[PDB]
Amino acid sequence: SVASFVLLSMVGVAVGMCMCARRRCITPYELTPGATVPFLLSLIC
Amino acid sequence: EIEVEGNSQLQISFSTALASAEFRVQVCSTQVHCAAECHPPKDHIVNYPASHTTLGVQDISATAMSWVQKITGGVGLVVAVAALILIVVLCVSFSRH
Amino acid sequence: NDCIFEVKHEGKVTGYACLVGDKVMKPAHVKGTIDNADLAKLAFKRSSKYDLECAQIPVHMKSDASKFTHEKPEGYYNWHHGAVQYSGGRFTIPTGAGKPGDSGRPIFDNKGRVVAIVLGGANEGARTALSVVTWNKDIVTKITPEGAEEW
Repeated sequence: SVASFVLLSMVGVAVGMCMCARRRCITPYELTPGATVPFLLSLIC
Repeated sequence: EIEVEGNSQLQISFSTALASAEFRVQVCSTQVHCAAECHPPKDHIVNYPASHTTLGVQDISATAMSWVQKITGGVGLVVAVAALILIVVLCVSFSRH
Repeated sequence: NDCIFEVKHEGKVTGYACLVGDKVMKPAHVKGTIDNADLAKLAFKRSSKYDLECAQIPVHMKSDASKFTHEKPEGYYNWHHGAVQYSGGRFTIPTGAGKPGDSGRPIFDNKGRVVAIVLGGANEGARTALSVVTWNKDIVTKITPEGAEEW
């Protein structure tokens, strides 16, 4: 039980960090009036 | 104690509770590392106390603990990827002003 | 010119929000809601590093959106409170031209294109520089003249 809980907690932490990194990367681009974004970042998101 | 002469082989009997018996034996201050996979007995109940000590919390698990290592390594790799991405994004945001 | 919207927290105007390109934005440091009920109900994206809240303009305001441009040469730009001098990579006006409470005012070029939105200013000597946000075509950047007071 504790091992499964720890693994799930680590997975959730990784997901949260990835979402936070994605939001921080996307924020500068959703505030520029030009609708410009690199295609690589679009594939990432 | 054993009686030894020349170049030969000697037989010893041992008992353990470990699924994977990895131990060392000293004979005349010479050490040998023995390793084996042990199988559970088929007789459920016996009339004599166990000759081996119980296994604790450190000398635990079997040789097929590599599943634990693999799962820990995979989850740690995922966590490391997430942390590396977060570090890169934070460094970019800190450098940018 | 149709880049003017009221924001109220006590019932008075506290800041300004506008229509540019394909999006609405307002400074996030101004308390209150948009006067237009159509715009205040939208879902806004909010960033504190640039102090801004933004959303997408509905279709029916395609005629209301103003033009924008990233290129910004040296010289004079125009806004509601007279004109501003952009030089040395920095917007300035002379001392005391701005007063607190006027934040949200965009800065326009000679063609009427928005190039910056003021958030504050700080006075050195006889001239006061402006802490605003502007945009490389890529990202929204903020210029602060070694610290400035909020409007």
